[PDB]
Amino acid sequence: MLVVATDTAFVPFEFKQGDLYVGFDVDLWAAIAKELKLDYELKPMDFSGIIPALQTKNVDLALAGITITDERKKAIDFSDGYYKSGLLVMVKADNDDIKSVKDLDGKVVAVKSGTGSVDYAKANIKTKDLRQFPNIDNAYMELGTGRADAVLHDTPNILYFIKTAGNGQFKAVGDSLEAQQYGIAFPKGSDELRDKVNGALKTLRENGTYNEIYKKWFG
Ligand SMILES: NC(=O)CC[C@H](N)C(=O)O
Repeated sequence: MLVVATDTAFVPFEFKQGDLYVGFDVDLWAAIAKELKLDYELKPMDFSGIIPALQTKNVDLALAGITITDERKKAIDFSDGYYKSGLLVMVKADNDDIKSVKDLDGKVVAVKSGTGSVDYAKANIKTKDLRQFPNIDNAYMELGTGRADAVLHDTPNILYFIKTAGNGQFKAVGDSLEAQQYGIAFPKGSDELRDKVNGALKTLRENGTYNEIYKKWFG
């Protein structure tokens, strides 16, 4: 069958609930696979290994809220974008020093290894310390203990976490930065499959299944 990489934990796109993986990416990929009559296996893994896993054809494709960028297109191929996102700053709820990303100059920021938040921080934020972690809930804990002053990560992730597990200990500040889109990722040379997936995605957007899945996770 097809082996589909996904993220160890990127709420609300893929995350362990019970002993099953659930999420927008999980639901979207299942509807695509039905539409195309493809059998598959889901393989959660830490994000930093995903793009390499594709480069070496260890997996057939991936969904892990993966942002489409020109640099990654040198290494892998992408579907049409299926979700419009950004980055958001999150701080402890008692914080008054940090109102936007501008106030991160000179602060300790926690981020997730291998993701575009690291690339953004290095490019635009004169941090005192950029502390990187394999998974984003490690960064949330670094913030919660006061070992970092903020976390920078994908907007829908920061917002869903606050809403579901933050327990009033965190808040988002400022607006969504760096408008970006997520795509399904493939190794080079998967053009036939990639165009089939793009076709099935257009179908789901026209027949109401995309909107149903979007409303289930994002209301
Ligand atoms: N899976 C996540 O943690 C979000 C990944 C981030 N959008 C990236 O492509 O780098």
